[PDB]
Amino acid sequence: VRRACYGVLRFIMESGAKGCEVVVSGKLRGQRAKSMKFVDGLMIHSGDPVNYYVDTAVRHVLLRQGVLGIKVKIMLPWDPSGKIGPKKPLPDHVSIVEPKDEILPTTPISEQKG
Amino acid sequence: GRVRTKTVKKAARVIIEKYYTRLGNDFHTNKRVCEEIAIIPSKKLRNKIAGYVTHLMKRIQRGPVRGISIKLQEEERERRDNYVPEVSALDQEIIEVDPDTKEMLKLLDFGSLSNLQVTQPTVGMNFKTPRG
Amino acid sequence: QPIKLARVTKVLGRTGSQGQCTQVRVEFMDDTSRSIIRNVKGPVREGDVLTLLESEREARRL
Amino acid sequence: TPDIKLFGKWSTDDVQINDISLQDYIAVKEKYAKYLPHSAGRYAAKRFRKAQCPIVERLTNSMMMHGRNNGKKLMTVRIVKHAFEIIHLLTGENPLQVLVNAIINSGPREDSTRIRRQAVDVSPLRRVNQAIWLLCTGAREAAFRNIKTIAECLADELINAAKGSSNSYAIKKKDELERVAKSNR
RNA sequence: ACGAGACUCUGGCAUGCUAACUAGUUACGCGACCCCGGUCGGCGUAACUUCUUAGAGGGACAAGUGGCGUUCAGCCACCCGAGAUUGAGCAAUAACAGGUCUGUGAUGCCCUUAGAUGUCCGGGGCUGCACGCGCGCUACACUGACUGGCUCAGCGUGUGCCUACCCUACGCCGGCAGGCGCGGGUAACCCGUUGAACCCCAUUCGUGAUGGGGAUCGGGGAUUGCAAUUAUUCCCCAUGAACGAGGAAUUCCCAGUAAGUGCGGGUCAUAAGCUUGCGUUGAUUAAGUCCCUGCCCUUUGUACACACCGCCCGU
RNA sequence: CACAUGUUCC
Repeated sequence: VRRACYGVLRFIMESGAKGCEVVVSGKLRGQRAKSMKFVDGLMIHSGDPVNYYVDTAVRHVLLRQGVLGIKVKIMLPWDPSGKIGPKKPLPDHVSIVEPKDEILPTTPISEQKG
Repeated sequence: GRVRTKTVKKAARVIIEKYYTRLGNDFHTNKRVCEEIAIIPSKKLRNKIAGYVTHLMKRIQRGPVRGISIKLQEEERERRDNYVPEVSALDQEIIEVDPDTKEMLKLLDFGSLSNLQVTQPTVGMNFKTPRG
Repeated sequence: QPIKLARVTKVLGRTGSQGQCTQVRVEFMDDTSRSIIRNVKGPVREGDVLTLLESEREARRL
Repeated sequence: TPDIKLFGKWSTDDVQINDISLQDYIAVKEKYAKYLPHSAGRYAAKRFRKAQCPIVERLTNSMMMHGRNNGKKLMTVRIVKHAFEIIHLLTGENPLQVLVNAIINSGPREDSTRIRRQAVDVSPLRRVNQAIWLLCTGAREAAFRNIKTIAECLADELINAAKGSSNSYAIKKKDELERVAKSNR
């Protein structure tokens, strides 16, 4: 249960994820029910962006001793094209363009042509 | 309760440290500037970011600000920090010398000088603070 | 014992156990020189006069 | 008439405000004139937006009491408008002047409070709050289970309050509260 | 790095933009009626987007001034202004033996599995009543009850793949519940211009357990269903009880807010005192404090750690 | 001015 949970945590970083919250609930090693929690990277919880930045999937696995819960939560990366993730930028990120390298004039000159 | 956070303030300094000439003083002026020189996602933030810029402009015209990298003030600070007066703070004709530090030079090499006149000793040792 | 016109001229702070009283530096329209401190109930404004049924009771500064 | 106002048929002018302690908290003349004792509202939002309200509208704002009659300003104005003539047909003078001596004479000066009680002075706005209140619940029992209607009891008390004749509820509760404060003063 | 913020939907202002024979207006032209004018959801027409509706945008930022503040973060005040805090949603780290195996073809494990704790059919019970408790409703009257008149809304839903079961106008019959015949609505169309109450005006009662109250209970009549007796509901008549402002105690709340007043949704064959929303009437009070109740930082004390609901001493 | 006590398999 430890080895396999990294097997999906690394599979997205080779695929280019922004962050993930994987939590394996249910009983592990005994009668008591516990919860695994391997969080990493950027991952938000609040706001309207949770609908289109994070895709949530929850599943159950059938075994002989109990039913374990898995929440495979991934935070989608951003792309202005919109083919890997949402088109809309973050609500807090401020994309400021750099100033263009213009050299200030000291001489009054004309460029009439035609 | 209207206190701005980092994204209102860390961004507004990037508006100033890179675009100083492209702004003015009025809010709606550089509100209409900051929409094209910065991709702000929302409208309410667009009024938020520029609102701190005009308030800091009310400071830059009035004095120097710490977290600001403006090309025109530092060159003004440059010319006062490469400053050299035509006379030095060392080229003095009357070098008043204490009677005891007169004695230290007589044993050294430069003992007899020209522009060094000697003062009078202070009477009575009274130099430290009364305790209490 | 006189009814006196005591003009509230500035507020100090809210007092009492539940914060139901406020203490004011009150001044007298009847003579400008003497002025005392005295608790007031209800919402207080600036520059209003009060009606003291007694004039010799002074409140302590918290 | 764009120059003067008539409160139904009652004149705006000739109401001298006796007490100088409350005249900054009685909005009744030349800046505060309305034909009705009814506006859209809006007076009860700010801290001191209660100071410039017309006093006759304030009493109707305090009359709609005890459940069933809350949210029924349409009829309490029908009570005081009837009650204003009752004052006039007993006095002959301005009935609104009787209200001026009513709120002046029914506001307690000193008031004990939980501090052991310390008797302390009150605000003029607190004083106009209580003076308008103690009569407003006093007539609330005078018409309660009685042939005397609510229009008369509203008119009967401030008549008995403008002279301080001590047969109204508001006068009795003012001097007892000034005296039980005088105990721990 | 998360949470807070930002963000979303809604609320308010833009006679500017885009257009509406299933939205409205403005005219013009008749019809009707009164003395050219007046009125009409009577009837057509071309111009319009004011109202209709919703699309884009635009609008508020502590922006401007004045105090105050390191003159920084900011706060108080004014003016211009439709706004100088609309409301909710979302909402972390860690945690509880919180609850649900009665939501499941989500399930480990256990009991049962034909004379079945599986399944269906009949009927009963879950409504049962010495008693205590919780959320409620209508009341205790004259600011009222009762009877005429007048007049105002805003949220929704409606013909079901099964499904055989809809929302309803109109025309009659009957005091009513209700019933019969036609027509339209799969809906901005028909219902519906949703003629709501409260209300307002004017009677009548007159401090009386009274014309306040409608509990109990008898008699008759209709709907739904195969079936209503333990009265499914519903109307009519008669019965008219407790209750006279609620002790000790305690709940909720600060702006269209409390409360009053109704209207839709859900459950629904029959069906709202509940609940979820809507509009309508419209405040008193307050712009404060840690007193209480708790809560968050910092120091400090700790013999506590299932953690003060702890621990522990002597007879 | 008064305000004592504790039930604990987990």
